[PDB]
Amino acid sequence: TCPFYKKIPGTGFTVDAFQYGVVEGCTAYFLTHFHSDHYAGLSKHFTFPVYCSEITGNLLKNKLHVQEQYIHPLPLDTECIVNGVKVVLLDANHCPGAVMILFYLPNGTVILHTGDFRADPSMERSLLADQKVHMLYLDTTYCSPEYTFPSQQEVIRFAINTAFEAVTLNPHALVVCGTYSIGKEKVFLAIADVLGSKVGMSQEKYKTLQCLNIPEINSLITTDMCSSLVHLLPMMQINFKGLQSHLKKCGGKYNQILAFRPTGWTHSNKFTRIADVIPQTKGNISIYGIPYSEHSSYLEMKRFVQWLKPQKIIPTVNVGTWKSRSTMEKYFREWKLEAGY
Ligand code: NI
Repeated sequence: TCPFYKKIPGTGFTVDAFQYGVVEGCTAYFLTHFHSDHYAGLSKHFTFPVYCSEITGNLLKNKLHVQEQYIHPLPLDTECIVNGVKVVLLDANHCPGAVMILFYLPNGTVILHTGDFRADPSMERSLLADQKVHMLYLDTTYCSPEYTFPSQQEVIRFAINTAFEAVTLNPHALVVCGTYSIGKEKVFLAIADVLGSKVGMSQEKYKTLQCLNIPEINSLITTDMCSSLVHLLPMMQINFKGLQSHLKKCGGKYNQILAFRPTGWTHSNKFTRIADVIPQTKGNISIYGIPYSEHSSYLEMKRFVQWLKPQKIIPTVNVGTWKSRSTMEKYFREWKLEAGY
């Protein structure tokens, strides 16, 4: 049964709730972004409206094969009427096509649902700057002060450096980047840019990338592995036995891999900086973990919430245990007492 934190009061609307069957009263099923936890359930056999971004809609039509009529894409940053409820979609700074949704209820309540987001100061000069938000449905993935991690630009720096170093030192080395969903495309696009290359990938990943409205994408990516020296592989496969396997396939064309595992937080964020990173090493394969996050750090989240001064906060992540719920409420209370709202 659909949880209350996936329903919007005073509407027939639900958010990311595609895995329960029909939800009684639901005129509309919103989908914030194309990640399997949020979309779990959709297929070609949906015949209710889905409202989402254009990019999420391309993925619905081409990867899940939903029929064009039931995908209502909406532009971003545009006031839109949806069953005589005003809504706006705003960029979530998550993966491609990820949005937050502003709901303007008839009764005068305003609700923001963040979907998955990496909070940023550029959001403080968006359409949110214009009016009061009473209820916040909040991505609480890293709501604890241990969760720090670097900026995405800092990390793309490290990467462009490691890669360009090694390739210039050994011109027969391959760069590999791990992936398992959309997100984090900047890692591989940035490295390939510095190496004078396209990125090579499976047919299925090529298909996924061609749905994202990336400008100039035909010049950036290829399914011809042979012709490329930045390759993408499944994240499952980014290990020694699996990278050995792959290093064979390339047919004596490279004598060293240098891999990157963009990950979220790990416990080695607590004791090691990004400039002082190392990889595991079993022979000529060298696997880097680099903490490129598409969720808010604790500080980033804190700042956004203290700016917004919502009257009420509804967590959407880590809500499955009483201990996590309780810990989260305590931080929300501190933030409110500090900030005077
Ligand atoms: Ni996500």
